[PDB]
Amino acid sequence: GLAVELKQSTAQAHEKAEHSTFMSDLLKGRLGVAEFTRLQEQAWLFYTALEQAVDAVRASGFAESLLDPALNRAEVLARDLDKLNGSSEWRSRITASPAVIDYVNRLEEIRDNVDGPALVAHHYVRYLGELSGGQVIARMMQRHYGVDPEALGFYHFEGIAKLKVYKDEYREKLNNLELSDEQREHLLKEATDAFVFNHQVFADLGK
Ligand code: HEM
Ligand code: NA
Repeated sequence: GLAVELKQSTAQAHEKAEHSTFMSDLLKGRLGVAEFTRLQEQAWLFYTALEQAVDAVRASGFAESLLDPALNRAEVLARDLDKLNGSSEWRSRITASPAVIDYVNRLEEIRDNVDGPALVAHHYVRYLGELSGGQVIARMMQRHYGVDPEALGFYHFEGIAKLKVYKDEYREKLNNLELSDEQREHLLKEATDAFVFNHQVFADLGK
């Protein structure tokens, strides 16, 4: 089933992602709110690009049940960032890192070419990752740095009653998505590429 193959084909990359210098330092309480904020600003840029690609691919009729609009993060993130930065000025001030530029370019390609299987891979990497682990990151931002949970709405999914039931449903949706052999190989390749993009974002953030 595709869910298991996605997990297994990216397991090594997931492990590298848990041990990136920036993300490891952040979660162990060795950085600070400033660094968490920089993370969230870059995330806002790529979630914005991701959600345009989602919208396009959903509109095309591909993977519609998987592409649940309750997952959308960009607007919630912007409200977090308003709280973290003290105003809405950051929107006009932030600049994409080179890795974020590259990720945003790929997401815009996926959007404009309506690359459904690519989009689903990036959807899995982002949303199932935040569904799974985002609770932990949020708890640690609060515990290590005193971030108010009002600035942690990104890690809370309001439209989702029960996360464990949700993740099971999501995996089952992956398992039922009708794909040609070539579309499936592309989806799996793209999931690897999504982690590499993520790894380069964290790399830039630690530099
Ligand atoms: C930032 C880059 C990360 C990405 C893109 C990401 C992505 C993912 C994905 C896609 C899954 C689902 C695996 C599956 O069941 O198919 C997952 C699970 C998980 N993630 Fe990550 N992850 C990242 C970082 C982290 C970090 C730093 C931690 C440690 C706090 C973490 C903790 C976990 C744990 C414990 C699970 C197991 C399932 C669960 O907790 O419900 N992740 N992640
Ligand atoms: Na291209």
